[PDB]
Amino acid sequence: NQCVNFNFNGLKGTGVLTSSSKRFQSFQQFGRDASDFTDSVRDPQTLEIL
Amino acid sequence: GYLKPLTFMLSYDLNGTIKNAVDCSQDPLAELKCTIKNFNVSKGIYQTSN
Ligand SMILES: *[C@@H]1O[C@H](CO)[C@@H](O)[C@H](O)[C@H]1NC(C)=O
Ligand SMILES: *[C@@H]1O[C@H](CO)[C@@H](O)[C@H](O)[C@H]1NC(C)=O
Ligand SMILES: *[C@@H]1O[C@H](CO)[C@@H](O)[C@H](O)[C@H]1NC(C)=O
Repeated sequence: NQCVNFNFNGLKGTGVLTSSSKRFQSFQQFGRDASDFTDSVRDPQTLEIL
Repeated sequence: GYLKPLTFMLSYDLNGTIKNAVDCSQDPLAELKCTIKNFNVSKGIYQTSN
């Protein structure tokens, strides 16, 4: 819930909070969408997705 | 069978799996589908790419 800069092996600075993240299949890390905007990334060691 | 250099149109479902495909070099209907980039074509007359 703050304007942060995350480095989940890639750099981008936005805000963060908890995601449902239904669409995570086949060893996925970042849940991109149309126009390549980044949302729904997961912790690289745990399974929780923000 | 042997592979050839061709142009294909691919579709992805809600789970991220390929469910349909169109070979654009088969018939004029497939060429029309690949020109407008849709699996459903309405009634009319359209110009197609080679
Ligand atoms: C990765 O190691 C950290 C401690 O460095 C631990 O908290 C975390 O649970 C570990 N993850 C796995 C999947 O073992
Ligand atoms: C997508 O995957 C889920 C996994 O539980 C499955 O239940 C569902 O039927 C799949 N959707 C389609 C359209 O196949
Ligand atoms: C488009 O074509 C598919 C395949 O025949 C058909 O099942 C579907 O209902 C059609 N979609 C629309 C929007 O008409």
